[PDB]
Amino acid sequence: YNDLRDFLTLLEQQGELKRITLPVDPHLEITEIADRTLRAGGPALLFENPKGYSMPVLCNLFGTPKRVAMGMGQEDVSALREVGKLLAFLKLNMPTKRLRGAPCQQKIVSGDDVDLNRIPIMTCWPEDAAPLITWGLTVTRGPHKERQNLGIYRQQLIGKNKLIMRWLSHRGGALDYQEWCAAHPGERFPVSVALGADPATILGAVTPVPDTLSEYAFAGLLRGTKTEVVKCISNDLEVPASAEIVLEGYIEQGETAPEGPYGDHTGYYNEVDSFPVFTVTHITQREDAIYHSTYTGRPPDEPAVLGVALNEVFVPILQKQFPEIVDFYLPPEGCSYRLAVVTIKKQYAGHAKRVMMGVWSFLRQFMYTKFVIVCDDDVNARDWNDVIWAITTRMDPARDTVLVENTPIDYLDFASPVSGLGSKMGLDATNKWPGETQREWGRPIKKDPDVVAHIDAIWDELAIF
Amino acid sequence: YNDLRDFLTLLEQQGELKRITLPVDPHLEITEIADRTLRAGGPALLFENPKGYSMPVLCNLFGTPKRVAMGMGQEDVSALREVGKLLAFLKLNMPTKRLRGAPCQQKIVSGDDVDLNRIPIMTCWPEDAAPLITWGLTVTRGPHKERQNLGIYRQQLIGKNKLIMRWLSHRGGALDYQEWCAAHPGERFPVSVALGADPATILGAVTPVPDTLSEYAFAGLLRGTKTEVVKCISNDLEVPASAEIVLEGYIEQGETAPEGPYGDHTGYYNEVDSFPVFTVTHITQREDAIYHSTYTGRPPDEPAVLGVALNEVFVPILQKQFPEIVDFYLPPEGCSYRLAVVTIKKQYAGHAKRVMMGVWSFLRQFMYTKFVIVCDDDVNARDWNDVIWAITTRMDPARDTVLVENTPIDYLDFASPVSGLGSKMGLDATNKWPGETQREWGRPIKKDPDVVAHIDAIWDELAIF
Ligand SMILES: Cc1cc2c3c(c1C)C(C)(C)CC=[N+]3c1c([nH]c(=O)[nH]c1=O)N2C[C@H](O)[C@H](O)[C@H](O)COP(=O)(O)O
Ligand SMILES: Cc1cc2c3c(c1C)C(C)(C)CC=[N+]3c1c([nH]c(=O)[nH]c1=O)N2C[C@H](O)[C@H](O)[C@H](O)COP(=O)(O)O
Ligand SMILES: [Mn+2]
Ligand SMILES: [Mn+2]
Ligand code: NA
Ligand code: NA
Repeated sequence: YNDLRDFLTLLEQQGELKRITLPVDPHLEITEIADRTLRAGGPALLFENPKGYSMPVLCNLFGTPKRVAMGMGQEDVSALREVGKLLAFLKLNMPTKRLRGAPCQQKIVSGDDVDLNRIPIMTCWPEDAAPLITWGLTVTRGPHKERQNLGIYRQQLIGKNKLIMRWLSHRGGALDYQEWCAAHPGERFPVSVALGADPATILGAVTPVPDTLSEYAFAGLLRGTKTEVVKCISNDLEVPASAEIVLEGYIEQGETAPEGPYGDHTGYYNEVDSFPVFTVTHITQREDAIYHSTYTGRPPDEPAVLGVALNEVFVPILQKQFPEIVDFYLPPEGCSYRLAVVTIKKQYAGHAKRVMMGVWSFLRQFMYTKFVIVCDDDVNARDWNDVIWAITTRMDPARDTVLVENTPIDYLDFASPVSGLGSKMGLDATNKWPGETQREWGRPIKKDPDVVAHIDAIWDELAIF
Repeated sequence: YNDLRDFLTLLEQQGELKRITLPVDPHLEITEIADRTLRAGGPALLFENPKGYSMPVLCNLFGTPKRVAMGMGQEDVSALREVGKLLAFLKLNMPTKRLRGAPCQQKIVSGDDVDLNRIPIMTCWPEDAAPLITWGLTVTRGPHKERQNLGIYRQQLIGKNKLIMRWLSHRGGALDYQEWCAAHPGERFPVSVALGADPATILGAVTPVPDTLSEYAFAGLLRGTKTEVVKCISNDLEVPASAEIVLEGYIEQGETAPEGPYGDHTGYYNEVDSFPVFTVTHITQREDAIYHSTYTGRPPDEPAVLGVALNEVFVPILQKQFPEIVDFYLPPEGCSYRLAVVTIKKQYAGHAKRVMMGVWSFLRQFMYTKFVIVCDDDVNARDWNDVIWAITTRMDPARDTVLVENTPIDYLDFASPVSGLGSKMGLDATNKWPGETQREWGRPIKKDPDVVAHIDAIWDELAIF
């Protein structure tokens, strides 16, 4: 049973983990180092000597797509499509195996002894309001079913034992809380947060499984074995037995705090807003605990890289519905969800428009995607040289652009005319068939596949780089 | 095992079948009578004395939605949603049970003895080219899989032993033929057509199951028992053992004939066009054979009524994908597929636009639907009094209308600017939320559910009608 430490050893053996012994400040400096590292596609980083703390800080864990694949037990990034077919089928799944004891409860501190200032919580960007917890798996139950939701919600430090719980309203945690308030007026909402669980559990948290299903069950499928958990000390929620640190407590109904500003995955600061306060009554941890953290900012960042790997999971699901789709890609540069490029085997005049409408309606992850570019299958969706070529040689802008107004848009997207509402643009860059054009369309240059294959074979021997 | 005769007895016992003993001409007159009957919601009709023939003609079999439900073994039309959930799951299924002999091969005629003029084939409308077979289950195999497709394709009489096979190019039969031609150049394509099978087999033929699956297998699920078949005499295709009449033969590669004009479900004539010729080498039938027929024309007609019952099947499938959908209805007046009304529990600004795009992209049956009206759940989608009310009180036409151009359109829709290509219109008639409008929206009048329930209870006793 691989916990997180086993994963770090695996990475270190493969030159995918680097230990920093120099003094480095959790205030701003770690983010700067990790940002350079990620942008050059370097290793995961373990800062063994954070200025002013004894607990090492692990970050950039999932800063390459390879390391996301490795964290699901697979060799490479193409294996992620198979986990996508699996995800199709859930739309008996395996419960958790509850241990009687666990390393994450070796050292326990509670009540007045709780001090989150002892943890090397990072400050990411210069005008961020305060230190911010960024890799917490938040565990909740609602009042109406047994299912335990795991989510990643950022958490601002506001006291020795107070965090802000910044879940957006469509998240599992926020729905569970909202229902608890209606169904049990005035009663404290139990909550627990696990830091540094095994990678299958972490990636399971972030994969959008149904709300009906526990993210613990999915992680079991990725792992091949049941997720090992332990009952929390102060509530009936279960947390991963291998966790490095666990926070337990509750949300007092009505209690809220102004959150942020914080730099966001779009590369801008979110302005201040109110969210629930999470009161921390217990902090449990391993001997030798490692603090797992990250940051978001201008893309690409670790979330963006996670998001590119998880898009591979969705390709199969889309292809099941739309078998004409050859590839489907959401570039990191587009803030991970705002632009999609789709390639198809076009079969009839107008086909591109059906595909756009499918991207905008089929799955909710893409409901808010404001640019969609559709191309033929001779275009590599992942290369702007091909995509721009297609746009500039197969479109007449006014004929081939679809605009739709008053559509749902992310409420934090300041570029839309009104919060929550905006337009979308679809670019039909497919070759135009009779009916779509009265001109003689051009015959595109295709490569000889035998020449390509021969050059693949002798490429290393050629030794050009 | 209910064959068709058992179904007719069931109908007759319930006042849903009427026998006509007066002389009535298959040329034009039967259509006129059936049209009046259907438009007044009357029974199925068995003309025992067709002028100039000895074989009775059965028509308007499925001219009420009730009779469609009855033909699936169910009591009423609401049960069709359950067959819809079933249809969701197929996306072991049961093979056919092959009998050693069958009533449909009691009287056999072949080669030079084949005369389709002995059958009371109907002429539907005054300017139709020729008599037309309208309720044939066409059975085919492709060369690449075992699966037997059943489809209903209209067939013009052009000789003693020649029919035109008018399958549109996306039908199972037409794809099977097309592949046969590529895979076995110049070889005759075996084909067989069953007239008057049991109602589960007929409705199975017309339900859009996957191309992967045999329509015979679905009929088995509707029935509860395997579809009983018999091997054809002249090929390896299987036809329903209970069939009243079966035509066997082949399509000679390259041989085509000008088809029509024929009046169509839109209420207009299709102009002439070429289709493959089906050469009939055998005609098998029961003692006492009954000829099953119908017509299409200005809606509503039997196809339209079939189509309304089968839309009930799709509601669940749509709801699985889009749980906000409360109801989804394609009125017969809109030529059965050209306009849809959808009602939703609206949950956010812009929601109607996601739903429109789903209707236009999720299922292929609705890819060609050119008007979509979206309303809230206080509107009965099936009552133009509600729908027009919603349109006229909740829309500003220019703000709330979505137009999209150069989308796929049915090639026979003469109203589009170019064959196969046209625009679509979505009307967002939902209540507008903040963001969508800066005005104070109106509070709609809701009825007291206790008053409604009380009036349901005393309604018969009130005896107003
Ligand atoms: C990986 C990751 C995902 C974050 C995230 C972060 C990371 C590292 C941070 C901490 C660096 C900064 C932004 N975080 C938030 C977030 N979702 C959210 O509602 N609030 C957030 O603050 N997301 C997304 C959220 O965790 C995922 O969408 C989950 O799949 C939601 O699960 P649920 O649908 O069960 O609630
Ligand atoms: C019930 C019914 C369906 C007709 C039909 C008729 C009826 C009575 C007629 C005979 C009265 C006049 C129009 N017919 C045609 C037709 N489809 C087609 O390609 N050509 C047709 O001529 N349809 C539709 C076709 O039979 C159904 O769409 C099948 O589900 C197609 O099956 P497939 O997808 O397996 O080919
Ligand atoms: Mn979840
Ligand atoms: Mn079929
Ligand atoms: Na989650
Ligand atoms: Na069919």
